[PDB]
Amino acid sequence: SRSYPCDEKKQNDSVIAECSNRRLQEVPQTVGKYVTELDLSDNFITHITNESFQGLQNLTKINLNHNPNGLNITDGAFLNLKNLRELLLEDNQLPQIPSGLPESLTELSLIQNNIYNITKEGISRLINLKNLYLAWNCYFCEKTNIEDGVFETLTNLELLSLSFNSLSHVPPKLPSSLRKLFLSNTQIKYISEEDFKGLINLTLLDLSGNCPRCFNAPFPCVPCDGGASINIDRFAFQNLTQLRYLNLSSTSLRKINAAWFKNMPHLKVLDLEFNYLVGEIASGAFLTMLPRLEILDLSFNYIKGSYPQHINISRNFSKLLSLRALHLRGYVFQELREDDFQPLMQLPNLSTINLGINFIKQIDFKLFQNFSNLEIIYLSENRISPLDPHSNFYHFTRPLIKPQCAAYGKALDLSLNSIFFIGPNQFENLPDIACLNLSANSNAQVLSGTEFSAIPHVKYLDLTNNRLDFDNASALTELSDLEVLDLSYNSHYFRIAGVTHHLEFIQNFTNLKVLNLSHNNIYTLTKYNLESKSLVELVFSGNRLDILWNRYISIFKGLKNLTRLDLSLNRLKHIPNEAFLNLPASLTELHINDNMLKFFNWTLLQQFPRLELLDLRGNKLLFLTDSLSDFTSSLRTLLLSHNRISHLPSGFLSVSSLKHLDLSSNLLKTINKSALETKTTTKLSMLELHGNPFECTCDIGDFRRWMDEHLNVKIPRLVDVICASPGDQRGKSIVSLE
Ligand SMILES: *[C@@H]1O[C@H](CO)[C@@H](O[C@@H]2O[C@H](CO)[C@@H](O[C@@H]3O[C@H](CO[C@H]4O[C@H](CO)[C@@H](O)[C@H](O)[C@@H]4O)[C@@H](O)[C@H](O[C@H]4O[C@H](CO)[C@@H](O)[C@H](O)[C@@H]4O)[C@@H]3O)[C@H](O)[C@H]2NC(C)=O)[C@H](O)[C@H]1NC(C)=O
Ligand SMILES: *[C@@H]1O[C@H](CO)[C@@H](O[C@@H]2O[C@H](CO)[C@@H](O[C@@H]3O[C@H](CO[C@H]4O[C@H](CO)[C@@H](O)[C@H](O)[C@@H]4O)[C@@H](O)[C@H](O[C@H]4O[C@H](CO)[C@@H](O)[C@H](O)[C@@H]4O)[C@@H]3O)[C@H](O)[C@H]2NC(C)=O)[C@H](O)[C@H]1NC(C)=O
Ligand SMILES: *[C@@H]1O[C@H](CO)[C@@H](O[C@@H]2O[C@H](CO)[C@@H](O[C@@H]3O[C@H](CO)[C@@H](O)[C@H](O)[C@@H]3O)[C@H](O)[C@H]2NC(C)=O)[C@H](O)[C@H]1NC(C)=O
Ligand SMILES: *[C@@H]1O[C@H](CO)[C@@H](O)[C@H](O)[C@H]1NC(C)=O
Ligand SMILES: *[C@@H]1O[C@H](CO)[C@@H](O)[C@H](O)[C@H]1NC(C)=O
Ligand SMILES: *[C@@H]1O[C@H](CO)[C@@H](O)[C@H](O)[C@H]1NC(C)=O
Ligand SMILES: *[C@@H]1O[C@H](CO)[C@@H](O)[C@H](O)[C@H]1NC(C)=O
Ligand SMILES: *[C@@H]1O[C@H](CO)[C@@H](O)[C@H](O)[C@H]1NC(C)=O
Ligand SMILES: *[C@@H]1O[C@H](CO)[C@@H](O)[C@H](O)[C@H]1NC(C)=O
Repeated sequence: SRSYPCDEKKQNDSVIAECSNRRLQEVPQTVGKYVTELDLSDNFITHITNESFQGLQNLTKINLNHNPNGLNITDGAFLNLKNLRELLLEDNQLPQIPSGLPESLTELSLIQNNIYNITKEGISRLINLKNLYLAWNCYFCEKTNIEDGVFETLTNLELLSLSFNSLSHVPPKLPSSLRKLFLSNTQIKYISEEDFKGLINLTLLDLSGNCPRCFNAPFPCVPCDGGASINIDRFAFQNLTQLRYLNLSSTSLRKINAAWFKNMPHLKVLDLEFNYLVGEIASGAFLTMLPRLEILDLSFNYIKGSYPQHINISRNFSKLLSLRALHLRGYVFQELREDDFQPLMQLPNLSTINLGINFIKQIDFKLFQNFSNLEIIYLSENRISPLDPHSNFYHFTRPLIKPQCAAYGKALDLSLNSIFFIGPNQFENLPDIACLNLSANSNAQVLSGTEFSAIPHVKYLDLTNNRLDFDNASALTELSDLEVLDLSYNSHYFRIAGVTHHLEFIQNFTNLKVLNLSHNNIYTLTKYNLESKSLVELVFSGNRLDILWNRYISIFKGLKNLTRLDLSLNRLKHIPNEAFLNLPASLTELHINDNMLKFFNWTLLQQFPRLELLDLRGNKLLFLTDSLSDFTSSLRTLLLSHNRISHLPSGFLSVSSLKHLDLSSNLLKTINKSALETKTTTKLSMLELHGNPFECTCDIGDFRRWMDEHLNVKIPRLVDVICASPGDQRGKSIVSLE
């Protein structure tokens, strides 16, 4: 009773089927009639008829995106499905909206299609529709033909997205129940008082990309004639009292009318990126009309040809009492003084200040102490010196600073700047910084224990992509509370023959939990051993453990409390038995992937009683031990993908703790009865076997019966478990055979 070709999983008593990216020519008739959600996306399906979903009467959600990776849908093909609530038909090259859609539809997505006419024959009958997506249809068809009153009968429509279409004007006769109206990149150059007549429950309005400021856009960008901006009438948003989100990004706006926000007391998010509002930032009457605004974005509003000495922030900025995040990227100015940010120091909830990509040469860092609740100071891509159609295409939605860093406390990001060395006055007059990012600064500082004395409570320090010298035993030891140190891609700049690398600084830390020394080109150590009582995770990938491997046999033996160790990309051909035995016994996860290991001594796993995860992927191993149970009694996950293993030993499954065995992309031709003969019951939950040259002859029948007898062992990617021989069964799955 194993499902094929879908990976069926019971989620909240509703069986879902994941049949995506499986190279399916047609809709499969081998799907259980009890499934509710079906995902047939990224397949080569070309035709949809009224017999495709025959028998599956409990289908509440159908996904047919990117088919074929156009789609021919007959009239009333989905009409038989009386329980269909969600239908996704994105990127299907549909010329028109499918006629005969079921009335029980609540969410319809027709994004990235060739739909030029929005007619009543395919839309008006769908009165239960709550969400309607019609983006990227008549994008770059001179204009989208919207039938007058096509959305009138949809009295339950809460979301209408007509983005990236040649609309030219807001469609009239829209339902009053509309909560979110998306009109981004719609060529609507004029907004009138009558355009949004009866939208009293409208909480979101997106009018971005209309008369745009072309700044490295991922989609075509054509500005309005004569540098014109979007023409919004004085009383256009006078009836939208419940507006919370207003997106006016890339609208070439030069002046903001404060009268727009007179009847908008709940406006929480205002987007004004890619405009020409430098004058509005300096005076702005509209700043007094936004008392409940929490997110304000005025990024990339710079004036061409000018690089002002200071940022001109209006005193009216003090009237944004609810402000939490201020985004001011791309303003482009030379210096930030304490007096420039005076109208922001009294805002009680302002926790995020985004000043990235501003080319600031010097900052008066004492001004940050003047703030009350600052938690994120993002200053990346500046000049500080020593001492997807479902995406937000204008606002930076991803976390400015990594969540694992910001969780420790006050976060300051000084990455991609001109701090080529840590000056003596580098961090003076700074708040109590708990997260610091000095990444990609070409920093060649010879660390000695005094550089971070002004900010000694840094718990997460990111020093990636620099030329730092940390050979001194006192390096970084002034950060007594340091928990996470990131030194990835650190190329030493002052290498001493009998000194580099000297990792003695690590043992001084009483609370260092995670150390990342990846891609540091560590081929020699000098006190050669690494010791630490608090270290839990060490990343030593992209180093030269092959050159090191008898002075470096017990290299990580002193890390008595280490649970995670990454030894990938070290060019290891053969790990010495004495060196492997001297690895920390406390290890729970060991990653020796992407190396060149020809042999692995499985007997050595006896000295690691807590080892649950063993990663040996991307290697050249040919043999497996026939008595793995005699060496381990805790190994829950064993990853051996992309190896040269051609035979599974007798009783390899007969280790009890093993719940995940990955033998994909190997050289296994067949799984014989000796390897499957288990007297004791196995506890395996997942067995990956795709990418193997299986012989689909009578020899594979023994393993075929084991798959039917053991339905608890989930085998993923059944369509990728391909037979190499014979010519008749070549290409077919091992589950589809006599
Ligand atoms: C102009 O400005 C407006 C306002 O900021 C932007 O509107 C946002 O647009 C994006 C993209 O269309 C919306 O993002 C999507 O939201 C969906 C709903 O999420 C909410 O609800 C769930 C619970 O149902 C919560 O868990 C969640 O926190 C939210 O509160 C998500 O389902 C979407 O997720 C899917 O897509 C993303 C991106 O591919 C994936 O990363 C996810 O894994 C997932 O597959 C997505 O997040 C956003 O909600 C809109 N805001 C509002 C308030 O509606 C405009 O986009 C912007 N215009 C332009 C052109 O930039
Ligand atoms: C230098 O080395 C360090 C240490 O290895 C790296 O930092 C770690 O990077 C990994 C990712 O490579 C981080 O792990 C990820 O954490 C995410 C957030 O975790 C929170 O949420 C989960 C629940 O979702 C909680 O359990 C957890 O406690 C946190 O609250 C997760 O979302 C990620 O999960 C995804 O990947 C894993 C596989 O890795 C899947 O199993 C998941 O299903 C999911 O897809 C992931 O776990 C880790 O947190 C980082 N540690 C620190 C200390 O920051 C550096 O990135 C590295 N530097 C460079 C330049 O490479
Ligand atoms: C410290 O600062 C550096 C530099 O700003 C941070 O590195 C940056 O991290 C982000 C997020 O991981 C990367 O963005 C992503 O890049 C990929 C590839 O281009 C893209 O596909 C994603 O959509 C996204 O934009 C960014 O490239 C990377 N920058 C560099 C130069 O490597 C780092 O994360 C910061 N560290 C902490 C602790 O916050
Ligand atoms: C649909 O689900 C119900 C249980 O919710 C079940 O009784 C019924 O037989 C199912 N019908 C089909 C056709 O699967
Ligand atoms: C600040 O945020 C809290 C919620 O975190 C809220 O209760 C409070 O009213 C906000 N203060 C102001 C002045 O907006
Ligand atoms: C805060 O800034 C004001 C000037 O804007 C200054 O007089 C005051 O001393 C500063 N206080 C601190 C603690 O930085
Ligand atoms: C190493 O650091 C200590 C402590 O700051 C310092 O006294 C010493 O001079 C440094 N060593 C070298 C070689 O600079
Ligand atoms: C091991 O590491 C954890 C996390 O850093 C720490 O809390 C614990 O005290 C350490 N245990 C010993 C015995 O050193
Ligand atoms: C494993 O290592 C031990 C020494 O620790 C050695 O005696 C044994 O022969 C090795 N086994 C293999 C298969 O190399």
